[PDB]
Amino acid sequence: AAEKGFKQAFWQPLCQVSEELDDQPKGALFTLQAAASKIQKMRDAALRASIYAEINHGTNRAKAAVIVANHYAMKADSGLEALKQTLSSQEVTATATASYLKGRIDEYLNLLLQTKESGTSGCMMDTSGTNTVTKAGGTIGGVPCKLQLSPIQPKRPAATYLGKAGYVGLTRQADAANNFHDNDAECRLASGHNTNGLGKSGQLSAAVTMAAGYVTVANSQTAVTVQALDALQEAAAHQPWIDAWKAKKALTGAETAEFRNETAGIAGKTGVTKLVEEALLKKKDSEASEIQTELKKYFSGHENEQWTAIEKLISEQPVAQNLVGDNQPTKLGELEGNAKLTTILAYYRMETAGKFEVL
Amino acid sequence: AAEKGFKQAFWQPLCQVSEELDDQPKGALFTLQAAASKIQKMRDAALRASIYAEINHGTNRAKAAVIVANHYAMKADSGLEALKQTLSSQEVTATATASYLKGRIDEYLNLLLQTKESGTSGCMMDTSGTNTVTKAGGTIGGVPCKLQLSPIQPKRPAATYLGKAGYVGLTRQADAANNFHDNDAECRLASGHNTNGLGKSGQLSAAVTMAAGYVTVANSQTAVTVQALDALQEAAAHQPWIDAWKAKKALTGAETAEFRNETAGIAGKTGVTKLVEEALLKKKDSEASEIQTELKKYFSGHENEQWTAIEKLISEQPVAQNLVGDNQPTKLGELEGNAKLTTILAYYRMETAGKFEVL
Amino acid sequence: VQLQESGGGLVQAGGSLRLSCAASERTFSSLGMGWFRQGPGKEREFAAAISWSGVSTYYADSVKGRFTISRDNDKNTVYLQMNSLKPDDTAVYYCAATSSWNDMALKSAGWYEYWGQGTQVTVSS
Amino acid sequence: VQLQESGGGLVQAGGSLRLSCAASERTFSSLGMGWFRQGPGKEREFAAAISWSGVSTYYADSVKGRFTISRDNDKNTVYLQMNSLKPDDTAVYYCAATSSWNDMALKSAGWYEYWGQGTQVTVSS
Ligand SMILES: *[C@@H]1O[C@H](CO)[C@@H](O[C@@H]2O[C@H](CO)[C@@H](O[C@@H]3O[C@H](CO)[C@@H](O)[C@H](O)[C@@H]3O)[C@H](O)[C@H]2NC(C)=O)[C@H](O)[C@H]1NC(C)=O
Ligand SMILES: *[C@@H]1O[C@H](CO)[C@@H](O[C@@H]2O[C@H](CO)[C@@H](O[C@@H]3O[C@H](CO)[C@@H](O)[C@H](O)[C@@H]3O)[C@H](O)[C@H]2NC(C)=O)[C@H](O)[C@H]1NC(C)=O
Repeated sequence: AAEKGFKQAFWQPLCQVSEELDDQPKGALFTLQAAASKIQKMRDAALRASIYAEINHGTNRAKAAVIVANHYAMKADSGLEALKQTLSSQEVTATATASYLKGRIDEYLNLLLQTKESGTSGCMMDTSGTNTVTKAGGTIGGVPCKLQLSPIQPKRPAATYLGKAGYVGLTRQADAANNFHDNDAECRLASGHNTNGLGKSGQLSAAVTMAAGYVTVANSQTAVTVQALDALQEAAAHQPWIDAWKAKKALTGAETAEFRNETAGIAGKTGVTKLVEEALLKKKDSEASEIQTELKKYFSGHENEQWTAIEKLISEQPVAQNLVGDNQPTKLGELEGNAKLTTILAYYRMETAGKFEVL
Repeated sequence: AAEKGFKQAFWQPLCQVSEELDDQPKGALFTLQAAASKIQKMRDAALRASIYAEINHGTNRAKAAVIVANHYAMKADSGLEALKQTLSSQEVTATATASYLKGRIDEYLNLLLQTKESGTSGCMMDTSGTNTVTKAGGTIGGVPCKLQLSPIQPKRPAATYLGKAGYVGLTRQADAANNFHDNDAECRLASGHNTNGLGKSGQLSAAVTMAAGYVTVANSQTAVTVQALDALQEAAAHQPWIDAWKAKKALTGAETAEFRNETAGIAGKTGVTKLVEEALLKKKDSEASEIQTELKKYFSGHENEQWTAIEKLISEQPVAQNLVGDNQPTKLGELEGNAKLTTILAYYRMETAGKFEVL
Repeated sequence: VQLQESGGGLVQAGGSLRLSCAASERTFSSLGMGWFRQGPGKEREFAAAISWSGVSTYYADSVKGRFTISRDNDKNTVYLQMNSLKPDDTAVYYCAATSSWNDMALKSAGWYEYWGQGTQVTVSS
Repeated sequence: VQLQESGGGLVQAGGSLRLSCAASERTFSSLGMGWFRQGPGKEREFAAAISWSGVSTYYADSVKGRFTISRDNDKNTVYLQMNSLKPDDTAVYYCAATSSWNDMALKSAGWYEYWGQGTQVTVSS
């Protein structure tokens, strides 16, 4: 009945959204660390190839390694630019909008949770409207519902309750008086009228919206109304709901091209054609025929297989033990870490300098 | 008097915190972009030095340039590692905790704002308790108070209302009945008792806390109490307030050593001693005497001035016009952008390869 | 590395001039050297070039058989002997140096890092 | 680059052996070459080395005047002639190659990238 406490069909879907919004910061940390980590992997590969080229100066393989190093360095550069120009704002914005909406929802749910007269009469009722519910563990009436911002550790967030279409559990409610409101539970937050609701000497002067505009509490003796938010459109009195849905839908993750390895032909890999054109052909434009001919000299072919073959050569190359530690691996493929590989490259670039004086 | 609407002395300090929390996501975007941008500046400098060394193979200056390139590459590597391992979590955590607390506060303030009976009687009163206040522009009773998550553009956040000590405006209130509560305004949210408050047929079964535990609304006919939060300690029923204060206090910004240039002597600059030891001395340990002697050969000295001198040499070096565009600058110091400089380095590394075959 | 040309000036049609370009450092002997010319109102164009080692020389078709490029590493100097000049040879002549040892770099201005300031050659009829 | 030593084995005190180390590629002529020896129970130690160009040679004090290192770039091979052997010379002898052209690299194992598998030399009294 109108102006009574809320049975679980009303608040459980809000609990479900609040718990899923709690994971948006986790996914933001996950994506920012993954972007940085993939950039580091691209740079390690560039550094390994660069070291291979510095050691093996002259050979066709060294020139192949120079093309390989350029490719991965560009990938590392472009991923860092994507992190600055796109991912940072995406992930800050999703963290902010989701956490803001979660605070809006949580404050409302926490108010319902506390506003009760007894074990059987209050604003937050169980499924059957027999008893008021209580929060214990991280659950309310059996429903996960911590009403708090849990510790942030990286994790991909679910899209069970907030996804591409909207808030899938926040559908139109055609009979709030029977499905949302109990028959007997007293709850002055269910109405703006003075007899049973928030009004004191008369009704509130207007309807009141709560949970960032999700629920509308009329100042008459009528049941609440809720927004249908399962089929959202870019737009409101419920703007924080739109903002969080839009921010989450916009996320790409650290999975765009800059962070992904290229496995097709060599001439099409990032940086290759340009480097071949200017460094080897001394031309500015080329047809792929001339590029592939040039690649055959250095890769013995032009497909991904010949690329992998050169990468395997790079991975097996040993470096001087004094450059890594008293016993550490010395093959490039067994070394990782940008700064470590950087200092190794510097040693060999210095040796290359010395050989040039002598020669 | 107890159980009356709240005059502005109560809610204005909450408005001030909410407006400042709104800037925490801005500062998170600011710091993440600044970290990436400074890393790019370190890498541009490394690439410029590397190009200088590839072109000028042989000379003492080229060896100085190799040491300079190693230094900036290490700075770029270490800043990216700091962004992955420290800054990402710091800025996600500050964004999440501040935005969550802001939603908790904003939902409560928005509830007070709407819960009124008339222009003179309601939960949110002006300074004198003459009229209820209204939100227009982004202000309530003259106080900036948007009650919304504003668009996120980079900006350093103020620490006026949330700082190292705590929430400086949220001090102990010794006379809430006269300073927070009006004398006449009706407000069922000011009390848990049934005559004038949230209770319907009897009092609420317990005191109720609102705004993430900031205000305590007793189920008796007494004035509210508020947390004193101006002198905070790492710990609560008001945990979201502690979380946001701790997350903001932990921020370092993109200003730690990895993102700052080093201006003292050369032997102490990142990477220098190690590179000199292994590449030039072929020793594992050295006294600074031997290092400085070696630096004199290549920098004509060992202070920051000789370092700047080599950097100026690098900045003036021209590259081939066909590597940058039909008319673009061709001196290294006038070029910027990691990927662009990367492709230039590759061209010259390829030329170095060719010279080694011939030699 | 700085390049300074000399030996330009006025000359009557059918006369001869020798242009000189001295580089400021012994680095010269690791540089391919070229001469480019920019006529009045026209764009700058290739004239002659000589490989870093002096083994090969290249000439624009308009100057083949009239111009001769040569180098002297001991003097860090490249020369352009220009015989049988005609009014159409009037131009600013630029000396240029490339760090590339690939002879294909020599025929296009865009592969040369180093440039002299250019010297006026004016041939009157 | 792979190194294979040969010529080890048993020898009586006062006898002689010549160790050989052949590299698998003409790269050899850009490598400084060394010999290291690891006695039973002991740590591995420097014996002899020869600069990439063959111009300089270096010897541990315990083998100076008895051992001679030399190289033959045409055969991609470095040699260690070991005269007047004594029981204390018993060890696994490793060939090693360094990409460094700095002679200071030659005296410490940690600057050598390439290593042979080692060959046993056993001197009985
Ligand atoms: C894109 O692809 C490249 C090429 O496969 C990746 O680089 C490669 O990464 C692996 C794994 O990190 C390195 O090899 C394996 O590594 C470990 C430890 O470093 C070792 O224990 C194994 O023996 C093994 O060989 C591999 O050397 C490296 N390849 C090269 C040529 O550098 C790269 O990480 C990929 N990028 C991304 C973002 O995934
Ligand atoms: C740390 O210090 C180095 C060295 O000063 C910085 O690198 C230098 O950055 C400047 C400015 O970005 C480059 O020069 C100036 O740049 C512009 C455009 O690129 C130009 O129009 C001016 O003519 C001018 O010369 C300078 O070349 C560059 N120096 C070197 C040697 O690369 C670096 O950015 C600093 N790092 C950080 C994080 O600030």
